[PDB]
Amino acid sequence: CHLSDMLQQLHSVNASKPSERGLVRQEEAEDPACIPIFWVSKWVDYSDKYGLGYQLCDNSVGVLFNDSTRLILYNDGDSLQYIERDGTESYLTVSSHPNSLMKKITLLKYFRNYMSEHLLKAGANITPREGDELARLPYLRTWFRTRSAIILHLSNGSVQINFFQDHTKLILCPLMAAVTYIDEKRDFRTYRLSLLEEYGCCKELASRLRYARTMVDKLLSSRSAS
Amino acid sequence: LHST
Repeated sequence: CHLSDMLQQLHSVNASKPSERGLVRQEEAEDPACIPIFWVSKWVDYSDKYGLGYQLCDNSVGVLFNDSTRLILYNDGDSLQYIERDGTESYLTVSSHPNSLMKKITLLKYFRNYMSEHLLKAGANITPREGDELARLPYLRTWFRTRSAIILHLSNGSVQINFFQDHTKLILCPLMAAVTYIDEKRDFRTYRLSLLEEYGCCKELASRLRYARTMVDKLLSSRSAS
Repeated sequence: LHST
């Protein structure tokens, strides 16, 4: 799918060695038109038992259960989307659901309740955009963690990388061919990758883009499915 | 085990 494009885009920028030029003009590479629509604002790793719960920046919630199924609660607080292993989607609500989804919906509720009361919203300083709140939300396609980061791949092709130690974050989009970098002060800049090639960037962002490439490679080498 |  789009991961192949993302890998192209990252290799291209990394190959240009953006931090090794005479004058870095990183600001020239910012493009506000590329600001992402969605990113993960909160997450809870309960995967030893149930799965990975997350909140998107639009206050919608989702769970990727250990059996590779998914529940998405829209930000209206009732509308539900269930995704089976093969990707089959069905629509329903918390108030009206098959009894068969009782347990999973209860789990969703607990995740929702927890991320409603606890934790800071990543990207809180970026504008809530007026849009169709029921327009199809992306869901968490897959995820994994390393010692250094959690890697989140969304069904809209975006890859998010949150670094544990310094709390910096990347939001990569292969459609916009852009990266959003959230730094240690929670400053939020969105860059077109091709312009990072043109103008370069600081060594800190350059290092993270190198890591990002490695992570996308992992996603590609383990995409599996049936 | 969870975000910030």
